[PDB]
Amino acid sequence: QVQLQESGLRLSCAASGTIFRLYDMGWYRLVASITSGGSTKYGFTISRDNAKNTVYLQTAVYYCNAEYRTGIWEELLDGWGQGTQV
Amino acid sequence: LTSNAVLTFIYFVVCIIGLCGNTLVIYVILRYAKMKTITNIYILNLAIADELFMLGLPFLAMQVALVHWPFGKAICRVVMTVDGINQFTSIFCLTVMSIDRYLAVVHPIKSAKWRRPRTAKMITMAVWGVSLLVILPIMIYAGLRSNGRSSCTINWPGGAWYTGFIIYTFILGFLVPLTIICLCYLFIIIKVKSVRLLSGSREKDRNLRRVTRMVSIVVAVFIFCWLPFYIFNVSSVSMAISPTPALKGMFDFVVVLTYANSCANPILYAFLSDNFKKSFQNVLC
Repeated sequence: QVQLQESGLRLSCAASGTIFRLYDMGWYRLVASITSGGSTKYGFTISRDNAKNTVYLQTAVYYCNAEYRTGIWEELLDGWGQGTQV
Repeated sequence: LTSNAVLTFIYFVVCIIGLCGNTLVIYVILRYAKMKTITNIYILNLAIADELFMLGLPFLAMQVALVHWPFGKAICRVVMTVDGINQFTSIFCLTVMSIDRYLAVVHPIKSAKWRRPRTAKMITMAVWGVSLLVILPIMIYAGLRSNGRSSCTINWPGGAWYTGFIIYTFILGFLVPLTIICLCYLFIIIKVKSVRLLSGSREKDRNLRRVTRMVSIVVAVFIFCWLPFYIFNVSSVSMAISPTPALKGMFDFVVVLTYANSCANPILYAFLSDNFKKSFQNVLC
């Protein structure tokens, strides 16, 4: 249901579709993760802009991962993304 | 005459549908062991009330078919008692279900003691006892009024008693339960909207989110079916309205609208649930 697009050092992941809310997001090789309330946890620097649902991070493949609900009475789901080359 | 014939056909259709649905629900809850939970007790008691009303309705269908009431006074007493049970116990059961959902969703840690199969039966008995205490007056004053015709009605010792009865029912039947229900759900919504996981696992979260939505939809259907009746009663009491031929069709319409609700509830449990649908299929097929 959700769609995740990655760009490109500077890495950026953006989400679009039919979504209700967005919970913690992350970058996997777990390399980065940011809870919906800024509570980052590494193991670079990671930032998140919740106005546009975007996550930035500043060799191998790197994937993006998000968690979401499509409604208020629905189940928690998580969406993966494509790959990128460093 | 056409009006009497169509209102009799509608009464009999409603009676058959409701009897089948509620008998199936009661049987399924009592027979199987997977279907014994805390909410199904309240669902069972609601079904029992609707079954009693469905056993009573054919006499009212008869009375509206032929304008006479030929069955006596001992039957009149029982049909008035059942109509009161239908008006009051159903809302009391919905109120207890809503309070239970509030306790289950918002306070899972502290309220673990008040949710045990031994404590629900006491609350159901208290519901029935309070409902009977509220019904007592119409049980006392029910009787037969002679128009050649006779009718099953309530002969108030008077008028002022009618205007008192309208307010007594509007206050104990619509306002006080709806305020409590509205507060429970206003608090439930904020909690769901803010939390990420309700109970620590995705399965428990998913089940909670299904049951709460089912209960909310049942309550909304009840409100939808019972609002015009009270609007009409309070409007007729407040302002002086001289009876016209148009004042009978509206009353008959709103009354049969109220009666339809009992039939509606056993249909929702099939779409909005999965255990009930599985059990209905396993039994019928």
